[PDB]
Amino acid sequence: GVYYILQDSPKGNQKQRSLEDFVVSLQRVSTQHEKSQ
Amino acid sequence: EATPGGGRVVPEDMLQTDTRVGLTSEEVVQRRRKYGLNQMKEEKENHFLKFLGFFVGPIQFVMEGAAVLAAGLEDWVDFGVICGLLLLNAVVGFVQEFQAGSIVDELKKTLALKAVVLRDGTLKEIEAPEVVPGDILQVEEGTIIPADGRIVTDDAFLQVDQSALTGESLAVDKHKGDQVFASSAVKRGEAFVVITATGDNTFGHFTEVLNGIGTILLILVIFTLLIVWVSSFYRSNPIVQILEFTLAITIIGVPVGLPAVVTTTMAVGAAYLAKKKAIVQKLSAIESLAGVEILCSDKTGTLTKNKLSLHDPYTVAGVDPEDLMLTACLAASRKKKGIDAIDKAFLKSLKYYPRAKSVLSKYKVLQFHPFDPVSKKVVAVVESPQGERITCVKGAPLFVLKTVEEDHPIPEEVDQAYKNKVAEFATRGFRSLGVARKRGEGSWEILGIMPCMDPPRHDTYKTVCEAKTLGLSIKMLTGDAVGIARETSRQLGLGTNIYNAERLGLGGGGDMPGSEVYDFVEAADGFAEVFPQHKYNVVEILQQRGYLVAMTGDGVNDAPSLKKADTGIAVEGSSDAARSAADIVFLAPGLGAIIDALKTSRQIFHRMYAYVVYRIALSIHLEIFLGLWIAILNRSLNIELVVFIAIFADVATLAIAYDNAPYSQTPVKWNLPKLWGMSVLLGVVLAVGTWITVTTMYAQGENGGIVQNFGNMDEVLFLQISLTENWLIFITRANGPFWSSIPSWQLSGAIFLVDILATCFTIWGWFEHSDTSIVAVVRIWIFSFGIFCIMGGVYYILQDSPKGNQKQRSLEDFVVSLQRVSTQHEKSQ
Amino acid sequence: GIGTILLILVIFTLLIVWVSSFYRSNPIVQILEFTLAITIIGVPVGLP
Amino acid sequence: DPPRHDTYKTVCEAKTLGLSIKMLTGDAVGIARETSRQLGLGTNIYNAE
Ligand SMILES: Nc1ncnc2c1ncn2[C@@H]1O[C@H](COP(=O)(O)OP(=O)(O)O)[C@@H](O)[C@H]1O
Ligand SMILES: Nc1ncnc2c1ncn2[C@@H]1O[C@H](COP(=O)(O)OP(=O)(O)O)[C@@H](O)[C@H]1O
Ligand SMILES: [K+]
Ligand SMILES: [Mg+2]
Repeated sequence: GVYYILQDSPKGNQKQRSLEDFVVSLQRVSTQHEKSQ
Repeated sequence: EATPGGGRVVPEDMLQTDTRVGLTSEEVVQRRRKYGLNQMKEEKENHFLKFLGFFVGPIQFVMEGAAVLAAGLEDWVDFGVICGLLLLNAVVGFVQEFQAGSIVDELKKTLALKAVVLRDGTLKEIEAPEVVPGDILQVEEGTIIPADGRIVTDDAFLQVDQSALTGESLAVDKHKGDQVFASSAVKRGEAFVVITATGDNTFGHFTEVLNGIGTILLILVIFTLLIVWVSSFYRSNPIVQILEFTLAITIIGVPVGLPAVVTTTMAVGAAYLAKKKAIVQKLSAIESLAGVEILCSDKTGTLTKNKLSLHDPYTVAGVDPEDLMLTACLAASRKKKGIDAIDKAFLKSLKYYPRAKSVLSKYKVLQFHPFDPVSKKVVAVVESPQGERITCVKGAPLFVLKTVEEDHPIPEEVDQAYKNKVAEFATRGFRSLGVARKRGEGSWEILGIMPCMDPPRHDTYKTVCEAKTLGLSIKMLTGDAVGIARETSRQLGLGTNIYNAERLGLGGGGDMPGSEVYDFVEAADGFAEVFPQHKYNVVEILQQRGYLVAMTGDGVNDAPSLKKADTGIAVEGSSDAARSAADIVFLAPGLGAIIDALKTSRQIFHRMYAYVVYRIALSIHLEIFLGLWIAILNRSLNIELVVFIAIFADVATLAIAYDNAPYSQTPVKWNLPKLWGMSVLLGVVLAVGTWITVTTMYAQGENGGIVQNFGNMDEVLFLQISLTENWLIFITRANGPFWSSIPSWQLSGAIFLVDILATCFTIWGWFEHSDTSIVAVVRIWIFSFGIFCIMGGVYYILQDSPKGNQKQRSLEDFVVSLQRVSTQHEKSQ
Repeated sequence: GIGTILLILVIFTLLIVWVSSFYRSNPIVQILEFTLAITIIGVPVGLP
Repeated sequence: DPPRHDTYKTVCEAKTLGLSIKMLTGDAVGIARETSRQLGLGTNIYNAE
């Protein structure tokens, strides 16, 4: 009975969404600069 | 002292009585004041005032008072053992200092700034100090000026790199007859120097941690002594017994030779590193290298070889069918003793039939602008048999077009093909070089690109792979364009986030918000088209985020970056100034040597940290055992036994500097709060074990507790303390569980011998009045092993994106913005 | 990791047993019997 | 007008004393910035007006 009793959308806060946005943005700007106008 | 201190015409103008090339007969010079005047030779090899120096001090005075207050030389039991301990500490300290001073000088010898003077023949070079004053000198493009003095009559300007002894960091361009300052570099130039004031008017971090640790240990010993003296005053103990107690606690508490053995560990590690072809400038660079998190290394010479492969020059151009080879080789310095890596490949690949023999004849050079890093472009003006002034230009493929944009300005037919071909050779991992020629006064044809290629070193890929497991993050620095750098990153598995340095904001920004230029620099796999100033800016930015940066320097251009970096690494083939400004000088090429030195430095730091934790843990252990036992019960260990406990802690420690210590998988640093927490907990565990041992004999009598048949409290405590204290080193010198790495035979033997001696002490009891049973020592060994296991388990259990909040990003943005507005206003509309 | 933590638990139990036997001055044979029983029960021989 | 021969080291030691020296020049920004570079005073010079 003890074993049975204890047996039991944007997935991000500001930090997580900011981190993913930064990752994708740095990828894009790296590509953009690498194009070298 | 200028005129009356060894300077006048006969060491000044009698120098310039011969030609430029020639020097003979250092005659009777009467004074060789050359070897770092009265610094290393000061009181040469005293070798006997260091020995007595270790016999005088605060603790040594306490031991002398102890040895005197033992009724003088009445009996050689207390006096003998106390003087033996004092002599052992003095001898160990002397030997350790001798070893540490006899091996840091061997690294200084292999790194001295050798000085070149040219005589009648091709004299090789002169070892640094033993050069006569008032003698010629040849300072050549990044050499530390060996001797102070003035320039020779020949006309040329050398830009001396200053702010090492003066203020301004800009070009200090002394031209003729000015005061050339010793121990200073030359950014560029070719001049000769006359020596004046050959030795006159020449105008780490683990040590501080050790000093703080020693101060806190002194505080702890004073607190224990205060407890002992107070508790003896309440019991009205005679002064002699109080003095015995305070002597025992002084012996156990203050570590006599902690900084000495730490410096010995550093010196042995530095010697081992120099064996691995990595010479360390200052002994503190070991810890700095162990702590680095980001290694910003130049691609050329470190991540790739300096020999280039040439693949089918792109001779698809206008009227010019094959002039690429001829005009490119026209811009060769052809010294073959100071030429760079680029120059060699042109000559080695001159297997051209039509004119390669006739192209190197009569093309007399008039002007030869050297390769300027800010321009990435070498420009030469030479003569031709036709009489024209062929001004060859060679550099980055885009920069040559930027040069030729004036005449024949950017035709769409050729410019598009040129850009497409340079992009294609970037995709093929080829370094490209463009050449433009000047026949007349109004002709500028574009010749084409030269697809050179320098493959990465055969050990570079796996070295970079393993460097990611070591916690490092390698940031490549290329003067190449972004495409070549990105293809090299793909080849090396270095990740492809390469940003042009000028565009990103290193220096004059491109209105990029300051909070995000720092973020881009921090999370960047490389930096293409980098100038010398961008290196310093990258180092400055990366340290703001809280990193320890190791820079790969080579040449005089990156000297300020090497100084600013936490660990400036002078790579193979560096100039004298680069290695003088660096922290570690390497005599082997490639990133493999750097990573091996990193691992070795981490091992050395692990040895140091393990010993420090050992020493302060057993100090806390034995002080909070003996002081508490004196306070509670007015009893303490026999003075001979406690002296031998101290001795055994100086025998199992002269071997820690020589063992197979593992290296951390992450950059290692002094976490002083965690160090103190771990050591206090280990000492408390040891003290609890010892208190259990003694309270067993209180509970069940002197020969009935932890002892089975017979014994005595003092020798049993001696054995237990010795075993549990010396075995503590096996758990501090490990990554996680103590059974991970096998200790070296030296440490294991030195500790097992001490354990055997302690066991013999207990069995025969030859410093107290009774012996101990052979089964009692077995039980003590079992209990000590249990304490060792629980202590090791405690040690093992407790062993283990924008990097900013609003405040940090705002601060970085404000810094960059104020820099930009200062520049903007300084422009003054 | 689980085996390491189980070893730590067995060592803690053995330390309790040895300390409590020392305070009672048990003969070494009885202490060895106790430690053998707890070694047998504590460490799982064939978990992995 | 060259800086005094003791000025550079005085400014260097003034940073260890906790001070932060702010120069005030009636000169233009360029001359002030070059003087700051000479003296090791740091180059963030703003026109007052
Ligand atoms: N001696 C040279 N003559 C002409 N172009 C050169 C020379 N050395 C380098 N370059 C070109 O300048 C760019 C990079 O030079 P650099 O900044 O020297 O690369 P590294 O800094 O990695 O040595 C590349 O386009 C390279 O081909
Ligand atoms: N007596 C003067 N006659 C002409 N111009 C002057 C005179 N004194 C200063 N100046 C100029 O005025 C500007 C700064 O003057 P000032 O405000 O006097 O500098 P400081 O305040 O540092 O003495 C500089 O351009 C300087 O050359
Ligand atoms: K440094
Ligand atoms: Mg380079």
